[PDB]
Parts: sequence; structure tokens; C-alpha cells
Amino acid sequence: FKLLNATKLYEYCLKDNRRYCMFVMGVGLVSSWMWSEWWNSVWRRINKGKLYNDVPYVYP
Amino acid sequence: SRAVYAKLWASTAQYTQRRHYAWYQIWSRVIPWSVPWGIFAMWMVFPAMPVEYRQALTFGIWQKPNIGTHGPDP
Ligand SMILES: CCCCCCCCCCCCCCCCCC(=O)OC[C@H](COP(=O)([O-])OCC(O)COP(=O)([O-])OC[C@@H](COC(=O)CCCCCCCCCCCCCCCCC)OC(=O)CCCCCCCCCCCCCCCCC)OC(=O)CCCCCCCCCCCCCCCCC
Ligand SMILES: CCCCCCCCCCCCCCCCCC(=O)OC[C@H](COP(=O)([O-])OCC[N+](C)(C)C)OC(=O)CCCCCCCCCCCCCCCCC
Repeated sequence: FKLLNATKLYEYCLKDNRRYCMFVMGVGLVSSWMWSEWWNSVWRRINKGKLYNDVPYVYP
Repeated sequence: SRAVYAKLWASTAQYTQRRHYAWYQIWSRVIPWSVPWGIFAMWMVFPAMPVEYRQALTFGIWQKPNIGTHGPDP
């Protein structure tokens, strides 16, 4: 709690509700995309050699 | 005295100017709400734009998701 209070996130971004909303919207925007790309990478990591890209078709 | 009554009468002559000042104050308090809602507008309308414009507006950070399909054909 001392660490968090030292970052002064409350003073600058959460004590005023207009800024609270700005924070919510922007953090949403960025976090969603990071989460998405991370799950993409996991989905490619677990399924290696099973997906379409990993095993090209070779013509006869 | 005429002088004092004149001053008291004149105290409110500039009603319209004070009302313009009030307009200014309330709009200054209100207008920052445009930023949250602006971000959300852009959030919703970003995937409607051309792929090139998505790449440009994010300074090249955004790229087509990689889900392991529709790769090149030799
Ligand atoms: C970690 C520890 C844990 C902590 C825990 C703490 C607790 C909190 C949790 C935190 C942990 C993480 C949690 C994960 C959260 C995130 C995941 C998440 O939320 O996903 C949700 C997830 C959403 O997934 P998705 O939507 O598929 O995600 C796709 C992505 O969003 C992909 O979509 P996209 O890519 O299409 O997105 C587009 C995006 C794309 O985003 C990007 O690409 C942005 C890139 C971001 C980069 C990041 C930067 C920051 C990092 C930098 C590093 C700094 C370095 C310094 C520091 C280090 C070094 C010192 O772009 C935008 O948004 C628009 C751009 C910006 C707009 C603003 C305009 C700016 C203009 C720019 C001007 C400048 C000039 C430009 C012009 C060019 C010329 C000059 O949920 C779902 O999938 C849905 C669930 C189903 C539920 C439905 C809901 C209910 C509905 C029912 C309602 C019906 C009932 C009635 C009503 C009921 C009412 C009650
Ligand atoms: C006050 C605001 C009220 C907002 C109410 C609006 C709610 C209904 C929104 C419908 C949007 C439909 C857009 C038409 C274009 C086709 C969409 C589509 O599916 O395209 C294919 C695309 C995908 O394309 P594709 O892969 O199918 O192929 C076509 C490729 N492009 C798009 C490049 C041509 O699908 C989407 O991305 C879904 C559309 C998301 C857009 C959502 C827009 C929301 C609008 C709200 C903004 C409000 C801001 C405030 C404004 C107030 C001003 C006074």
C-alpha cells in the first residue's frame, strides 16, 4: 500500500471523475489488445504443427 | 442623494456580460467530458477504417492479428 500510494496515481488520475473516465477508457483500449495478442501467441504455442500455417501444402 | 441612487441603479446594468461570463465558466467545467466519449467513438470506429489507416494512426504498432490461418501460397 505504501508503494501504491507513492506512485501518486490517485492524485493525478483517479481523484477527479472526468479523469477517472479517461483512465478507464484508455486502459481498456490498450489492455484489451495486449490480452488479445498474448492469447493469440499462446494459441499458436500450444498448437504448433497442427494449424494451417505451420504445415504448408506441397503440390504434386 | 441622487448620486448614490444612481450608483445603486447602475450596479446591474451589465447583466448580459455577467451571463456571458457564466456561459464561459460552465462550459469550461463541462467540455473535458469530450475526451472519454471521443476515445470510445474512435474505439468503435477503428476496425471500420482501411487496414492502412489502422496501421498509420497507431504509428505502425497495430498489425493484422496472427491466428495461424490464411498464410501465403508458394
Ligand atoms: C498484470 C497483473 C494483473 C493485474 C490485475 C489487476 C486487476 C485488473 C485486471 C488487469 C489484468 C489484465 C486483465 C485483462 C483485461 C483485458 C482483456 C479484456 O477486457 O478483454 C475483453 C474481451 C474483449 O475481446 P476483444 O474485443 O475480442 O479484443 C480484441 C482487441 O480489442 C483487439 O481490437 P483492435 O485491435 O481492433 O482494437 C483497436 C485498437 C488497436 O490498439 C492498438 O493497436 C493500440 C496499441 C497499444 C500500444 C500500447 C502502448 C503502451 C505500452 C508502451 C510501453 C512504454 C514503455 C515505457 C515503460 C517501460 C520502460 C521504462 O485501436 C483503438 O482502440 C483506436 C485507437 C485509439 C483511439 C484514439 C484516437 C487517437 C488518434 C491518434 C492521433 C495521433 C496521430 C495518428 C495519425 C497518423 C499520422 C501521424 O471480452 C470479450 O471478448 C467479450 C466477453 C463477453 C462479454 C460481453 C459483455 C456483456 C454483454 C451483455 C449485454 C446484454 C445484456 C443487457 C445489458 C446488461 C447491462 C448490465
Ligand atoms: C451518438 C452516437 C450514436 C451511435 C449509434 C450507432 C450504432 C450503430 C453503429 C453501426 C455502424 C455501422 C457502420 C457501417 C459500415 C459497415 C460496418 C461493418 O460491419 O463493416 C465491416 C467491418 C469489417 O470489414 P470487412 O472485413 O467485412 O471488409 C470490409 C473492409 N473495410 C471495413 C475496410 C471496408 O466490420 C466492422 O469492423 C464492424 C463495424 C464497426 C463500426 C462501429 C461504428 C459505431 C458507430 C458509433 C460511433 C458514434 C460516435 C458519436 C457520433 C455522434 C456525432 C454527433
